[PDB]
Amino acid sequence: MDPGSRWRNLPSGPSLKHLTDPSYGIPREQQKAALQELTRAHVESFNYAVHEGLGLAVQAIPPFEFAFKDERISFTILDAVISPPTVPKGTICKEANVYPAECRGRRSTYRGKLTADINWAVNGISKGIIKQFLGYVPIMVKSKLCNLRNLPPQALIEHHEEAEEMGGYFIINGIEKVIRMLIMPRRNFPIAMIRPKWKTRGPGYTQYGVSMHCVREEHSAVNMNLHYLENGTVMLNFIYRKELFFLPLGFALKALVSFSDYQIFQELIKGKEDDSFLRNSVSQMLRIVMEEGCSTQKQVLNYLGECFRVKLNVPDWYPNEQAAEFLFNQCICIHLKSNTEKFYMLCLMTRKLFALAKGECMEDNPDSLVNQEVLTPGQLFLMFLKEKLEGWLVSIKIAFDKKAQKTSVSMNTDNLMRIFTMGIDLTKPFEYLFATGNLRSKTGLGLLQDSGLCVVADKLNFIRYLSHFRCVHRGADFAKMRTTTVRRLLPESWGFLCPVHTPDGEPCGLMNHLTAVCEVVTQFVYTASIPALLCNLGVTPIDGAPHRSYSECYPVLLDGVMVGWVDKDLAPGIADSLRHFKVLREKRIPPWMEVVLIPMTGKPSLYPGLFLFTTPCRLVRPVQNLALGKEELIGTMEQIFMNVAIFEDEVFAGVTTHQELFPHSLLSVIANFIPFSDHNQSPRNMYQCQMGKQTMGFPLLTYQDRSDNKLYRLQTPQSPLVRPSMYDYYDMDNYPIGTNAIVAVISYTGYDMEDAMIVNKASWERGFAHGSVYKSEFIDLSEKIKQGDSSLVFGIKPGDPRVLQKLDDDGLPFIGAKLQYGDPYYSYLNLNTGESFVMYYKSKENCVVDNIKVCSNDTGSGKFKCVCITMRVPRNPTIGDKFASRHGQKGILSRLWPAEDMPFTESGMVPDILFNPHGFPSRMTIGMLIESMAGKSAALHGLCHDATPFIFSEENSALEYFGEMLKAAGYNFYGTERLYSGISGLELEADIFIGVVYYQRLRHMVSDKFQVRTTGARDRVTNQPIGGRNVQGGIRFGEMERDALLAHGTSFLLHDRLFNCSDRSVAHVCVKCGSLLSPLLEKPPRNRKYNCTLCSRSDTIDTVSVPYVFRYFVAELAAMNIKVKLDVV
Amino acid sequence: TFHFAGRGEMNVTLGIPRLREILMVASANIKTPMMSVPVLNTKKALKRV
Amino acid sequence: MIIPVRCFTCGKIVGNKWEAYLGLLQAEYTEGDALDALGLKRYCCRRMLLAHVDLIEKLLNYAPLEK
DNA sequence: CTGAATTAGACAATGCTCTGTGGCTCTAG
DNA sequence: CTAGAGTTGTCTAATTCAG
RNA sequence: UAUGCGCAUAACGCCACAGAG
Ligand SMILES: [Zn+2]
Ligand SMILES: [Zn+2]
Repeated sequence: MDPGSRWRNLPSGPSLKHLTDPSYGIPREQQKAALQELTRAHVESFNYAVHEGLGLAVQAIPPFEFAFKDERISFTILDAVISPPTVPKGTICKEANVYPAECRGRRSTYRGKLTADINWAVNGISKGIIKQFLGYVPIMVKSKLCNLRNLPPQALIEHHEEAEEMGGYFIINGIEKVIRMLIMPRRNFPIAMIRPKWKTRGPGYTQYGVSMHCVREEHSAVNMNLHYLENGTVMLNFIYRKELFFLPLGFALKALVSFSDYQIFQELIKGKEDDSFLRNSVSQMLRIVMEEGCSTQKQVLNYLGECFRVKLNVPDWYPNEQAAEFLFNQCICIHLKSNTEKFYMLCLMTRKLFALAKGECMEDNPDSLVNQEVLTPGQLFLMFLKEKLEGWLVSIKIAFDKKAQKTSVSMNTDNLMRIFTMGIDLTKPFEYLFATGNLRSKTGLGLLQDSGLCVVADKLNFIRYLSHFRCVHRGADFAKMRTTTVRRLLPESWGFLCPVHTPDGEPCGLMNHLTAVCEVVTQFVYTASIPALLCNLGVTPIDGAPHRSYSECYPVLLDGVMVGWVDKDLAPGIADSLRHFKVLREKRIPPWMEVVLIPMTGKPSLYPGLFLFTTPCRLVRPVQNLALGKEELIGTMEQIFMNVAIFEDEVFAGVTTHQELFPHSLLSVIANFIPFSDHNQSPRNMYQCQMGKQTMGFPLLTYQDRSDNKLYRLQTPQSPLVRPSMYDYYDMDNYPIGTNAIVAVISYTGYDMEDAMIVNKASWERGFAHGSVYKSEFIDLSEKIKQGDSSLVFGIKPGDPRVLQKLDDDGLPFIGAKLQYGDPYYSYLNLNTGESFVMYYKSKENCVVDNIKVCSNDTGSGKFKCVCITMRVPRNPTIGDKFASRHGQKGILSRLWPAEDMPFTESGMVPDILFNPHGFPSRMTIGMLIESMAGKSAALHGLCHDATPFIFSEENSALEYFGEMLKAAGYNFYGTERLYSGISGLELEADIFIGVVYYQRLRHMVSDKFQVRTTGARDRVTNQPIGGRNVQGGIRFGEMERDALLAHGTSFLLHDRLFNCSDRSVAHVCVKCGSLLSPLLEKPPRNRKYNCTLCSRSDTIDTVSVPYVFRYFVAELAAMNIKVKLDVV
Repeated sequence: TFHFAGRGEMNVTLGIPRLREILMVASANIKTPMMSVPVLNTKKALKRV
Repeated sequence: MIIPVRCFTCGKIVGNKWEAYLGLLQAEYTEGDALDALGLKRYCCRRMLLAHVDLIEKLLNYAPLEK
């Protein structure tokens, strides 16, 4: 193919020789690079954000100045470093470094140490530099700051980590939490869109407007909108601290440059010279500023600083000119750093707005992936870190404000900088984001989302665990909205997002996953040479004359910087030269550059221009450039103007420019694990991607080192005999999730209709699909048992008859031990008192203790009070457990059928799973039939067959191939055998299709789902039963059940279910005045009579029978002075 | 379902939106108003329609 | 994890054939011929040993005592 | 010198049941 | 040391136009 | 109200994620 290509080691077929290799189980000298690239976006974004983006971010924070009694005091941050996780100081250890296994088993946070070199100055002269500790920031595992960096797999085995361990996660309180990739708008690109809700925003606003998402070096993000008004005037929306401000365009364009008004005029009419409506409109916009006495740039800056100083909150000694410069730096086109470049980009956004509003270009779809990119974890980390550094400086100013209000004895600051200790500590506000996902900002960080930013990366199996690092989420705001247009599969996500791998239900179409070849640009390069390179080509500079009409030219954009203009007879030549330079790596053009040339059709197509993108966070995928014969990374917008080919046969000269690496590159990592997926119906492939991730498999290799809440383990998993080649590329036999089963497709028992399935009893009694679940309960005597005195330690009072031969002498169960219900679970004694308490085991499932680990605090000074018991619950397959094939065929076990009653073949073989053939016609999973024929051939010949999709055509069919294999093995061509009846003895007249299908055991068991409530706890407000099966509560008889039982005509059955079995209370009313609130019992002298408080007569009080919620109702209406009068007759 | 059904025919509102228009809203302005009158078999009527 | 004692489908003892299978495959037999030389005739028996992934050698690299 | 229709804003609704875990519920002044 | 990117679809308050 | 033996202990919401049909 191509050397140095990342996809050249993809195997031609699945082998099975690694399972029996003599070097199996010996850890390799180097980690498998196929697996390390699945989390490479996470790691490389965090590596940028912590080393280089942190230096750029602290250079971006302006020097913070404020007012003392007499003199201005300036604070600037010269440097900020994040240190790798070490032990606290004053800790006696042999190893200073902390590793993630400790923070994962002790349930701590794997924290770095942020410290900054803050400089301070009084009266403009720098008096001294302060190195100062700010807080502890979390560390992504296997970053440049993790202590597992650069270690071989033997050294990762030594430190209790996985061999072949990738890390894109944070340990936050012992929990692996991943920042999933959110979909953002395309950065630094004018997205012209139509939104009718913008018409409800001003007096004459139209539905047309150009959005813009400006990010500055991945540490700032500012959304801004131009709007179109019906008189041709443009308003400029900009948001500052989550609130919107509307400025006419002439003020911004006149404040950014010192140009004349005629020169600003010529930049806005530049394409459309003769459209006299635009000419009158932009002369009117320039006239608006002239009418308000702003004839120079300085007067516009003065006016804009006057009008925005209250909301903006500079010190009161800045001029108004500087206060407007502050808003143009914090709010307007922040990716640019020069004001003339802001002028030219803002003129381009206005010209695109004029072309949209005059019906001449088309709406950029915000839902198409062309106009979108990804939010990486390093970007969110670095934005939140820059905001917390700025807030830390403001907290120091508030500290001087408090010491000017309270301790104003006029002590000079002569290294009086232990007031930095009185500043805020940003450990807890930084960990709140990574611990909850909720974003508490004052800026909002340019996001449109406040929550769900961090998600638990749980490790149910490895197929689920890979899906957190490939997931691209659309937004949490979209699941609530009931529209079906953001949930569409659009064709512009060919090869970038997977078509099958998406959930079902509420997140269907929103929670998308990357394809296996797709990858996020995370490298950052210097693009200082690229505009001079473009001007060496035909791109005229933006000041110089373009030597042709601008109506016969293209606007050039290099990363949101408008470079210039190209003669349209030269622009395909420049685009091909840039693709040539990119794929041959010639003139320091990055290999991840998107060279988009949107052509001038003369029709209402997309807005034309030569757009060049080199920024990070874009999705990019490898194809092969057929003209050069080398592999090219093409982007999402770049793809829609290319004709890639899928197969060798589809390549035509002069038509197809590119070609995919392999035809199944449109699918996920996970969706490439479905055998023969082009023979299944597509919802049945979408169901398998979901239930392949719910499988009780083999999660991990470090069971004693892992302290997490539940952990589902399959006992003897098997490699699939029929699997795609991606199963062996990603080495998925390290963590296999299923067993091969001899599946016979027969209607034999009466228990397999309607999705149910039959398992051989004798296979289940041998080791078929047996399992375990490891529950880890972290017991802390400080946190839960808060009685006081802080001196609780695990232990027993010696001679206690509650713990004899049932807990050990440390008050903590034995490690071989079993735990039934009500057994002593742990014992703890109070040391300042002497009294020992015992805690009992309240779960209803018999477990076996696995290990007990005992934890200190971070110093090694903690006392014997934190412990983490891990228990094994058996969970072998029972009636009611759910299995699945690899094709979307889920099914509850209905019956464990004996082996003597099972239909035996002529080979002497029973099946171990019976499948009902009526799961095929409506679902059309033909790939399950091919998998059974292929698995039977693979077992018989001793092979391993390739089940990669799109390798079988109609000429060379799959059924012809595997039938010739079965014919060569002396079996039937069509997969059927002569079975006999195990109940009758007679040979069945039909010819029964049997094979080998690889089944999966899902984690949904009936032992976690049944519940029964006779009587029990009641809600303390309404006296109705409570909800939940862990609290042993009741189930609802809701409104639609009430309706359907009214339709039966059974009224005493509703009276039963909804009055006698929820809340039958007996209230006392005064029959005269009709009031529950009025009766009252006499204070005793017995007698026990009631008095109506209203009419003062004891005769009229009698009982009625009301719900208790009716009494709560009449009391809460009495709280609003509403009288409820009863007619009690 | 969005049946286009050519230009010469008509389309109405289908399904649950039309069922909601009939029942829950009782609107004076439905999305697809329509009348439907048969014509007479008179030759003078067919030359007039 | 570890080689099953019996085949799942029929009760044939297959647990005593794992080291023989590895010694046959290191002696340059085909996997079909190595399953024939062990007397695994039904393909139920034959997938038990053909598809066995032996996670206990990977799971004993984390052996605790290292002494 | 005042009833008139109109239009923008406010507001209320948007399937059902069930199972889990994890963080926080008064931290900032 | 105590403290606070929806979508219909009806109802009402503002908002202009000759008698 | 539940558990344990009249006695002792435990007596919950709100968000956000994930899932089942
Ligand atoms: Zn009374
Ligand atoms: Zn067997």
